[PDB]
Amino acid sequence: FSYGAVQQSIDSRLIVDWRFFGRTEPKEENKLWFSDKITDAYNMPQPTFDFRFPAGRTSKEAEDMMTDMCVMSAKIGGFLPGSLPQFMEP
Amino acid sequence: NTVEYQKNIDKFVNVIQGQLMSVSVPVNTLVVDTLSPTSWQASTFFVRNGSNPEQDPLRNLSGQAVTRVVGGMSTHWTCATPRFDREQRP
Amino acid sequence: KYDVVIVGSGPIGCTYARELVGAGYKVAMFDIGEIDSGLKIGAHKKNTVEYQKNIDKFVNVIQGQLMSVSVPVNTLVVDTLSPTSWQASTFFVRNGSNPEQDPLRNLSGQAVTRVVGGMSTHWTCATPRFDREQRPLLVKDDADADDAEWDRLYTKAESYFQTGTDQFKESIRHNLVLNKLTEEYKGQRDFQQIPLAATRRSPTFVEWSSANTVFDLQNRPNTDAPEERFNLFPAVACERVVRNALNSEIESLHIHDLISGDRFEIKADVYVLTAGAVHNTQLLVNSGFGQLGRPNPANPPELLPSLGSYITEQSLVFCQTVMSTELIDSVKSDMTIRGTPGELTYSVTYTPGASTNKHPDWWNEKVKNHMMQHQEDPLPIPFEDPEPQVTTLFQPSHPWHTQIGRDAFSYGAVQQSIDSRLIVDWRFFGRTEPKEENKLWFSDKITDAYNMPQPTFDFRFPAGRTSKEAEDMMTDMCVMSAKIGGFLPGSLPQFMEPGLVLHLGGTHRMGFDEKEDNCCVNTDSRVFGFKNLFLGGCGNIPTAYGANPTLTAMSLAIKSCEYIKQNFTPSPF
Amino acid sequence: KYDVVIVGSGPIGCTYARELVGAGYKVAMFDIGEIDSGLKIGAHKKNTVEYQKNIDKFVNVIQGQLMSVSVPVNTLVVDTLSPTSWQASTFFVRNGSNPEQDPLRNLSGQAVTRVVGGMSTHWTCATPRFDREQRPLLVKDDADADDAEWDRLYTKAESYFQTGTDQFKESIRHNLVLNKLTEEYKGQRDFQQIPLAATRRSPTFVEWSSANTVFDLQNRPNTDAPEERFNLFPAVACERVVRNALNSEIESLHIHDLISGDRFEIKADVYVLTAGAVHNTQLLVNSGFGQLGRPNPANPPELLPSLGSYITEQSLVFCQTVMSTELIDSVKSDMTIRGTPGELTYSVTYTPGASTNKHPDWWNEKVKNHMMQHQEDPLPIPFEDPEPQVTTLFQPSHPWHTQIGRDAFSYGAVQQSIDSRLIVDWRFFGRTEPKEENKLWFSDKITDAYNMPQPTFDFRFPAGRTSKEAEDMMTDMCVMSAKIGGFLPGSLPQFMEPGLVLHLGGTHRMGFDEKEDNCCVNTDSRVFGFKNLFLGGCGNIPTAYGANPTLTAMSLAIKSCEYIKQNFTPSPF
Ligand SMILES: *Cc1cc2c(cc1C)Nc1c([nH]c(=O)[nH]c1=O)N2C[C@H](O)[C@H](O)[C@H](O)COP(=O)(O)OP(=O)(O)OC[C@H]1O[C@@H](n2cnc3c(N)ncnc32)[C@H](O)[C@@H]1O
Ligand SMILES: *Cc1cc2c(cc1C)Nc1c([nH]c(=O)[nH]c1=O)N2C[C@H](O)[C@H](O)[C@H](O)COP(=O)(O)OP(=O)(O)OC[C@H]1O[C@@H](n2cnc3c(N)ncnc32)[C@H](O)[C@@H]1O
Ligand SMILES: *Cc1cc2c(cc1C)Nc1c([nH]c(=O)[nH]c1=O)N2C[C@H](O)[C@H](O)[C@H](O)COP(=O)(O)OP(=O)(O)OC[C@H]1O[C@@H](n2cnc3c(N)ncnc32)[C@H](O)[C@@H]1O
Ligand SMILES: OC[C@H]1O[C@H](O)[C@H](F)[C@@H](O)[C@@H]1O
Ligand SMILES: OC[C@H]1O[C@H](O)[C@H](F)[C@@H](O)[C@@H]1O
Repeated sequence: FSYGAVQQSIDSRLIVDWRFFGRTEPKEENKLWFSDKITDAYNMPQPTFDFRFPAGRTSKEAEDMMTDMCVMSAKIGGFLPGSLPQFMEP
Repeated sequence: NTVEYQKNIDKFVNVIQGQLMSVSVPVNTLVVDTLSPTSWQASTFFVRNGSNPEQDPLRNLSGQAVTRVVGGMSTHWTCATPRFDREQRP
Repeated sequence: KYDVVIVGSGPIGCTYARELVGAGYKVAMFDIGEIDSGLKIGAHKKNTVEYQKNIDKFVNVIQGQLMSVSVPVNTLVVDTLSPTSWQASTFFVRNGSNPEQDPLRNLSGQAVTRVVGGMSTHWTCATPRFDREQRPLLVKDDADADDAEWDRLYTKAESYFQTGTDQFKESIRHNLVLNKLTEEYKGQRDFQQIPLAATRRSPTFVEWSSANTVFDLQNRPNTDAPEERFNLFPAVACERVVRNALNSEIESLHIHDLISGDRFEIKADVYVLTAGAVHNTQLLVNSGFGQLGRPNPANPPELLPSLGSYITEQSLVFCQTVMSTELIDSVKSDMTIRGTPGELTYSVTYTPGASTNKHPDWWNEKVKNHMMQHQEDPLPIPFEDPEPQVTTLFQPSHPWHTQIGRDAFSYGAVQQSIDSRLIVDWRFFGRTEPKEENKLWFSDKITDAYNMPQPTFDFRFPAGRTSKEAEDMMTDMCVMSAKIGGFLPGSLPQFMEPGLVLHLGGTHRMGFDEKEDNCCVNTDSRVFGFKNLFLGGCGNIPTAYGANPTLTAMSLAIKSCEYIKQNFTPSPF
Repeated sequence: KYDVVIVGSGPIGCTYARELVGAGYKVAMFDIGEIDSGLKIGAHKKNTVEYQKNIDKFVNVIQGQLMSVSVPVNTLVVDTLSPTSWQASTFFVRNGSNPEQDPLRNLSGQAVTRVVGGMSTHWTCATPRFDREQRPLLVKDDADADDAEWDRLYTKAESYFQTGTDQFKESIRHNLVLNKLTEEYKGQRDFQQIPLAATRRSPTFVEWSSANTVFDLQNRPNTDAPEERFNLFPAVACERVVRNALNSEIESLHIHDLISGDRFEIKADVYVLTAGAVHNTQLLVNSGFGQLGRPNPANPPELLPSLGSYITEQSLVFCQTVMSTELIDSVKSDMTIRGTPGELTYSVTYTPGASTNKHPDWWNEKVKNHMMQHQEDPLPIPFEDPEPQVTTLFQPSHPWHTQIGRDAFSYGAVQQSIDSRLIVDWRFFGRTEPKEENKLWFSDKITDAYNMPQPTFDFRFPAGRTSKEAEDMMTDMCVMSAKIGGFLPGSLPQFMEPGLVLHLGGTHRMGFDEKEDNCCVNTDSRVFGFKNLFLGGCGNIPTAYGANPTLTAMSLAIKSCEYIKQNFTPSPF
């Protein structure tokens, strides 16, 4: 599951991917709900999210996780241009 | 699991992308101001292209997607199956 | 106390200075920007040896002094911030954006330049005349007298700018393109060099004209001009002209000295506003002309109800092409080649004067020398060959201006993989019908960087002829460019962002009668009702035009100066 | 005939002018570029009111005067040309590219600036001292005497540049970042303002220093300096110094006047080359020092065999962050808020002097006023609050320089969707071991735009410490930046193109003994063997350094001038 154009200029044998996954506190306010008006392609109530990563531990850990990936990946090699350290779309 | 995909693994991302249908796409507000004067041109950012007017673009899981095929998302998944430790587990 | 005060040191303000300082008036000029071009004040920034050796870097100077007029509130979604980062709940008013602006009815590319010399320190120097179809009338009911008057004025403007049509005549690429287009449209269209405000100094250096050419902006008296009186005051923002209670005369100009921070009033006999099509309108609105704030028809303006309405901006289409194989081969049609490049025996020859040759001897000599001296190079065009500067001017059957060549104002990353000698730019400029509904107005709440009412556009290209022509113009550029070569990937045919062209007109438009012609100044560029207030620049131009407007604006300024000299007496020295 | 001739009008050349014109020498200075900064000759281009109101446009001025040193032949494949377009069969030498250059062993970002004032007309003004670890010795075997000598020199250099550490002390954002980093590294690292060659004139205007600050470049004698003798000659390319047959003395400087085209010889008692780290080396090689052409060890140079070897350039890493929610909320920690924004009842208050307040009253007043006056704005930081200017200087345990704030030299499209007040830039600069194999050399075939031998690099970051530190530096920037906020998408942590940093050293390096220390100039910056030839600039610096080098180079120039004044007598006036 590559996230951008696959590069061809650096030998694939040298390339190592890094994915770090955080945990998220369950919060009442974070919701999946369904429209009473708008429908999806199968004529069913349209899904709608109301979501943010919780403040507090979830957010603190997510940024510490980012740092940890920078620190650990550096032991193997430097970043590949075009695949620099980033949060992925929610 | 085809011989062809395991000889051309960099092409498998296309199978994944081809069966991830976005759950909730907010109304688009990108400005295109280089249309030809003769082309039909919007006065507002109206509800277009199957977008969901209920969705707040700033409180979304924009990357959430669903797969409608026999086997579900297990026809494309990475196959990683760790146990949860106590801390993560109900 | 001055005889005349001029707001703005661009080429139109310098027209007024040239004429009035020369006529013995005591003149002051203010500019909100600063001296920026070297010791030649207000000169073209491209006239350095370094820029003419590195012309692809000049786009940076242009971009560095185009400050966007009206930027709508941004609504781009960034959803990959870290959870710890401060995150917006709304698309609030950020980064100096203008909340009044509808992003869909903008001239997003419109920009202004605040430097001594104005936009003439970076402009392309193209100075065509308008034909009758594009030009406001200066004489009613007498087409020959109107023609003779505009000829007189344009001739004088051409002298001030040092306009010529021959500076590129020794370019191979220029004449290659020119001749092919002449042959292809034989007896349907005429091609010539773009008329250019410039003087060639050497085969590799062109002294491009500017405001400095028109008037050198040195204070006077000085040794070269001992009986003249001129003072330039840079870093001075001019904010308002004060009207008498009769609205018959301006009594002072209120200024903000940007270096001390202090505000002052300046008295003169005559006031001239040459701050540009946007900033003249801003100053006037700030002075109680027109209407401040979002247009509201239920509240008719007291003065100049047409100010800021009927605005015009040109449609612009662009592409670049890579020269055809056939055209390249034709460059070397007169050569005989023996042997193989790089060997002792290699020989490229031609017979000078030979009646079968397609090209003149000077061309043939250049090509021969290039091929013998650079036997590793695969093209016949010399490395220092100047660019094309080609036009077919606006005509009823092709009602757009055209510039075909190499322009320093590149619109994207400059490519390096295709040889620059093969590349030809195409820019076609449409005319736009003046319509009341198309407006430049100024916020009564939001202010700009100089604490003045924030400019806001309400603009669309008119339906009907304007829109039909703009799309026909696009097609015409595709059809014509194909005669020279195919499109360069990365520069495919496209409309440019509205206003990028910077040919805005009609913001303080000219005509014979304020009411009947929906206008702000008369044909002496005098503001209706006011004895001593004159406006100069493209804002005056009331017509739909496709050609570049500056020469026309200067011609009107010349005529306005004739009026001034005939009606106001200079102080004794 | 002059007493002293200086090649280059950058800040190091102006150091020589300042010292020697002041000491009563008859001085000429040549610059290949032209006067470009307004009436203050050689001044900082960012000192206009317009640029300080539109700082995001200044990157264009920088880019417009960085001309790439060595561009390898391009091999990008364009396969979507029209069949009719002329099409290459090979990747031939196009567009001024350098066929000598290995694209994989380049400093592709290295660039040069040819304007009066040199790169000081655009620079950031950061002027840190080097600590012992980064600094060449000026006194052997006596660390205290070495420290005292560098202190003396740096103190004088700081006065010439008007270096200070307090210009940003009234910025909220500055102190927010500064204080958080101090707290987070409590007793492991020290933070302070970046020392900056600048003087604040108002809360919204900073007069940034430049070559003009060091010496105003006005010709002399003049009314302010009636007994001084100085002439500046712009648009003059200096091409060679002529050696006597003994290689003990320079006899003339050969120049090319770019405006007439003519060549001349200039005689002086003393010759100083301050053309920059690249162009000093070019001129010297063109003059028979070092070795012309691709290095060939089998042909040992006659003179200065170390010239062009041991070159150093810094690794540079960069990112931007978006301020944390926690830091933003902390700005308004002392406020009590009642009511809701936008209503008649809304009230933001603090108690001045209250001992429980976290911030001084001036901060609290600013925040109170912003929140009450802009109740639609969601942030507590005032709109005109200046940027951070934060550093933790190089130390053995973190051997890189750091600049944390807002830099006018943006590296990509400037984003508009995140509020600029939230954005903080991070630049970490590594030191590079000097290695014989790392070279700047000059082609014996290919020439540049001024008809001089074409510069070519052969460079890689050394294996071992340099490379280990550069990657540790990257990590350190990730770790430290995270304390302030997460990364800005579009500006994620990255190494910058080699040489973009423009901190090139060691090209004509300094030391005590030509042979033992593999060097070109001694500690008076005198070229070994030559009584009257001196070199100034970062090319002198022989050490591995991470901090910005200009202050150090100026300090060496000061010392060189002491030598000159002690050994050459000025002509009588
Ligand atoms: C797409 C993706 C998913 C996973 C990974 C990688 C990629 C790119 N990797 C991965 C996963 N999980 C792991 O534990 N480890 C890995 O390495 N991914 C997620 C995993 O793929 C899912 O968690 C898993 O399949 C969930 O299984 P499930 O609960 O059985 O759900 P599925 O979505 O797979 O299948 C549901 C199914 O029902 C259908 N459908 C949906 N609506 C209806 C209605 N209304 N009527 C009838 N049928 C319905 C779908 O069509 C679908 O087939
Ligand atoms: C930027 C641009 C412009 C032109 C071309 C190319 C580029 C990239 N090429 C071109 C042009 N026009 C042509 O006819 N042919 C060409 O090939 N371009 C437009 C041309 O450059 C303008 O039409 C022309 O300068 C207009 O002259 P002007 O009416 O004198 O106006 P300027 O904007 O040049 O100067 C006005 C001036 O006043 C100042 N200022 C603004 N506000 C104030 C206030 N409030 N107080 C005091 N001073 C004020 C500005 O700073 C400026 O210098
Ligand atoms: C461009 C850049 C540079 C610096 C920073 C930022 C940017 C984007 N920031 C910075 C710098 N250094 C610091 O210590 N701190 C900062 O925050 N930058 C580098 C600094 O700008 C340079 O180190 C400095 O000017 C070097 O001074 P110099 O040794 O005087 O050299 P210059 O290149 O400035 O001027 C040399 C000069 O000579 C001319 N020239 C070149 N060749 C010739 C020949 N053949 N004949 C005659 N004249 C010649 C140039 O035109 C130039 O003006
Ligand atoms: O960007 C559009 C521009 O293109 C050409 O350079 C024209 F000469 C000019 O008048 C115009 O402003
Ligand atoms: O682009 C790298 C630059 O970044 C900072 O602005 C530094 F001050 C400067 O010395 C350097 O040249």
